[PDB]
Amino acid sequence: AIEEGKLVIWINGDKGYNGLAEVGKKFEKDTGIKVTVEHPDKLEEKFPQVAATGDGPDIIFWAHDRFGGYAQSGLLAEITPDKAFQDKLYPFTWDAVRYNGKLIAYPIAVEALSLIYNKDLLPNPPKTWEEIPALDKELKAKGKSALMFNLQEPYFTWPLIAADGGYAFKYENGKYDIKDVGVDNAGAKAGLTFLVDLIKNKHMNADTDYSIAEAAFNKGETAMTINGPWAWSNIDTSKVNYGVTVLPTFKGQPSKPFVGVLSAGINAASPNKELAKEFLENYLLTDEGLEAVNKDKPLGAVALKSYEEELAKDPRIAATMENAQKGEIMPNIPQMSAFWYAVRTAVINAASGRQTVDEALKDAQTRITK
Ligand SMILES: OC[C@@H](O)[C@@H](O[C@H]1O[C@H](CO)[C@@H](O[C@H]2O[C@H](CO)[C@@H](O[C@H]3O[C@H](CO)[C@@H](O)[C@H](O)[C@H]3O)[C@H](O)[C@H]2O)[C@H](O)[C@H]1O)[C@H](O)[C@@H](O)CO
Repeated sequence: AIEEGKLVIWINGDKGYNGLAEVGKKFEKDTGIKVTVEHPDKLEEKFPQVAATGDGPDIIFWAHDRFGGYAQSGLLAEITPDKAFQDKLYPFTWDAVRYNGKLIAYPIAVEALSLIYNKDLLPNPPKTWEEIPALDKELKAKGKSALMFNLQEPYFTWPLIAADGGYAFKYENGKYDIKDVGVDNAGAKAGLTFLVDLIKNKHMNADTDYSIAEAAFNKGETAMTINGPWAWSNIDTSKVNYGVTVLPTFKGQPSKPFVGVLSAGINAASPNKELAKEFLENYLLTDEGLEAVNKDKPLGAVALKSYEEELAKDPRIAATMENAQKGEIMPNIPQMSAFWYAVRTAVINAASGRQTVDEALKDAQTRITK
């Protein structure tokens, strides 16, 4: 059983736990309640194990996608923020923490892919994907490529495929319809074809992956790449002068990147749910609370409007939120895994030529709706 009278918080080792402990200090200073921050190894696997026996931390931080599984097992308490607090966060972030019609966690941060570009090579990046082929021809004239990004993970290629109509699961009033999948439709077809054509026309290579693209951009060999806030620190050290902007549109429609929302759930077995709510709502989700964590390790964009408005002074973060609002929250249902694997295969096969675009998407679709 969990100890009453204090708060134990679990957050991953790559997050700003030292910064979070700073908020815990303020909480104890005001309430006299001690807050302990821990970052155990493989905590995403450990949590469901210990929470299943009625133990574990009072609060757990992790990408919202993982919370769907936890909520299915009844590991998370339904939260009770009032309307006043709900208005404080962007609407789409609340959708990311809803399972079976119930709010099961508090949104903290927001992450999505953006277009990263070299200001010296391309001071005026393209607003459309259609402009890229011509830009590549001009840049190649001087030994540089227009764009290089990870083509091995569907997470990176989907923004393009979704632009004109592709989608994983239709999200209606309440939840996701596992029977309405949009991988084998006109929009996805047009998007994947554009991607495959970039390859066949030599504007991109089917084998380009994360590390290949990262080094190419960091060495000034390619003018653009597509990546998230987590990659910025590994560019800053290269000195290259880069900018971060909205993803290019396709067929006049904005690219739609998936969105990940770092969230904080409350253990269903915690005898400290009220303390957890007080801490999360009135200490962490405030300008001062998020600043403490962010100052330690950047959160990227955040769910709290007031602080996001301040953070947006950084064009990289403003761009992150802009793309996020045009994208879609990653579905938190079990079937999303089937989606990732089926689509990963479709893109790889279509790009290598093993399958035609139509065959690739048809097979992915038929598999996902099983
Ligand atoms: O390159 C490092 C990345 O892991 C960083 O994470 C960021 O990018 C990944 C995409 O690579 C993104 O993950 C999301 O999309 C992938 C699908 O591309 C999902 O993976 C599932 O499908 C895979 C098959 O394609 C399969 O191998 C996995 O096991 C499946 O889980 C993820 O589930 C989904 O979350 C991250 O969201 C994004 O943050 C890196 O980890 C940073 O987060 C931290 O440096």
